[PDB]
Amino acid sequence: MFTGIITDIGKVDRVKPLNEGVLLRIETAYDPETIELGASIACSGVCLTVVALPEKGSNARWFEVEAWEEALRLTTISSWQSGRKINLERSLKLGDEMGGHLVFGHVDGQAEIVERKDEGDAVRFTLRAPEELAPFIAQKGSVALDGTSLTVNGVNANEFDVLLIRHSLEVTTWGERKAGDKVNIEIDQLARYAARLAQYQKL
Amino acid sequence: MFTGIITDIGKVDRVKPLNEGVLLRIETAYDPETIELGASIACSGVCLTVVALPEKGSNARWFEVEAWEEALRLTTISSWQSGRKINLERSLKLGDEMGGHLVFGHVDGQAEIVERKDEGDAVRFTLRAPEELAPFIAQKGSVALDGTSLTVNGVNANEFDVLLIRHSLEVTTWGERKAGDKVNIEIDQLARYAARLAQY
Amino acid sequence: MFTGIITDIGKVDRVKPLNEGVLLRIETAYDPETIELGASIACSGVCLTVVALPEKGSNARWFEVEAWEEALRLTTISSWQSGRKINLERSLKLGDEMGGHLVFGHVDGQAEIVERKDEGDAVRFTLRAPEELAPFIAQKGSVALDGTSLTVNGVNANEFDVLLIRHSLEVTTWGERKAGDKVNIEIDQLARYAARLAQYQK
Ligand SMILES: Cc1cc2nc3c(=O)[nH]c(=O)nc-3n(C[C@H](O)[C@H](O)[C@H](O)CO)c2cc1C
Repeated sequence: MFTGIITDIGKVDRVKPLNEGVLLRIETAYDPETIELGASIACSGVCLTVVALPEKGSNARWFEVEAWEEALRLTTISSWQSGRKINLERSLKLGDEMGGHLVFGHVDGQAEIVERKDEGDAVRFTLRAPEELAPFIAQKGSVALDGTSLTVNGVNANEFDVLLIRHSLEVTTWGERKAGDKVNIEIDQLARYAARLAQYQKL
Repeated sequence: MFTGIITDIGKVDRVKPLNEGVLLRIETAYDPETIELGASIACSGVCLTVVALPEKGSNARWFEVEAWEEALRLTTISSWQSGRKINLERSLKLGDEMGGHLVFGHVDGQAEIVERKDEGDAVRFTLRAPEELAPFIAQKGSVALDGTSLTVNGVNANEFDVLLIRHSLEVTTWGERKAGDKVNIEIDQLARYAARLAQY
Repeated sequence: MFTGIITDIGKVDRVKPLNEGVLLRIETAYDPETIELGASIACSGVCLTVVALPEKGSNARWFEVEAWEEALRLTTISSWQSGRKINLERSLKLGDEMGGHLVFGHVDGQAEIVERKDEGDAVRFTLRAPEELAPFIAQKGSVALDGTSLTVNGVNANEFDVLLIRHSLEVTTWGERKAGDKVNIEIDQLARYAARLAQYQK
């Protein structure tokens, strides 16, 4: 489980294609001693498993994950090249504060940024979700974009607004995010329980 | 996310103006040592991000958050001045229970208290919410008013009642809350997903 | 509490009737020196208290738990016989990593397996859920079945699908599980929250 609070910005060192997927090495600020093989780290909102870590005793700070078929088709990862900075988040450990909402790291699809507007030291992004995701995005509800849990500030059909506070613009990749950029989108899982109940009551 | 149960009354120390925003220093009973930079704290129902804490070796207990367009546009933070007592609540920890009402800190706007009647050891508050929020106010449904999970009692269009017990009046800012005041309103997160799903 | 990642398959050594409950002795691969008295162990999704251990200097490697009327009514324990293999998990201490989802070990009812279709090294399980639980079993949501953390891949009426990977079948009792079997179900926090708010409509 995650919460959508980014704790580090990582850089992609290597991109190596494999069967069904790709292999990624990500330079990080995390201490690799605190990471075990087969742990989950959300990379730009995508739950990925650690497969390789630095030789123990080493000081180098990176980890390796594999992306697969479902990941490459749905997510932004297929466009990821060396030098790309991404949002990172470690899994919630028992007792950790759940700052945003319940983010699972399972990306539904991709949303395009159509407008970027400055709001002083804050920035307001406007995005188009794919039609199939629109019903699950509500005003003053939650969403997970690039692994960042955000408040939906206004919605018109499949288009919606988010405001990115100054702190987040500093500690996340959203500072370099510009109009025309495609981000990973994870709708609030709490919405699927609203759909389920309604669909169950229609039978 | 939060449970909507207030665990301290903070006090606004300073309001320093920013570029389309304001910096807030909030005096609290919380131990700063237990607050991580970037943490979320529900300040009177508004979920804000901690950006600064006191220096090491300082014997003060405060935190700093920044409020921007949406927070100022919609919440009571627009009127916040030094000396103002506010409700505080920490984020919910993984392993704790989500008993009855989840508060996410996404406030829709301001409700206005229009009447304050005493009822024994308790006080009944009659409130009036913005037009758009009337359909969400369903009798006996939960709502977050100044970050306090309260059951909506009697309801007349956009008018509704909440009942606050003696203990609630002592540990929250509701005890000092008088007729005419503005409170933050957060509608149930699950209810808003339902109505959005309904408009299809 | 627990995560739904099963660390051992245990075998029920013997079933002893108590005055209003049952005493169970469970054989385990867990190191006897690590199991304290009064500890919590999730037995096929049911959080039970360790009540008895072997004597001082004993070689035996078992522990004992006691199940009560609440568990015997709700859980699969009432049918557990000697030699039954059950899923085991140790309790999480504060600060522990969590590779599944939050599991309290408090089951809500029993789910009935209705299908077992192979998908190569993965196996798809279709299950029938109680009426009270069915409206709060959502697609892509989390669930605990026999104490194992699983994701609901498809939901239709009172029947839902979960997928089990080759490793999960090798290390949990799902490798022996088949059509007709009753399993222990605990819905996750969000499902419980939605359920808490639906039952509140009275
Ligand atoms: C985890 C989280 C942190 C937030 N932090 C801030 C913040 O630091 N400043 C701010 O103006 N708004 C913030 N918001 C949005 C704010 O709560 C919202 O605009 C108001 O509650 C009005 O709905 C945050 C929202 C979430 C979900």
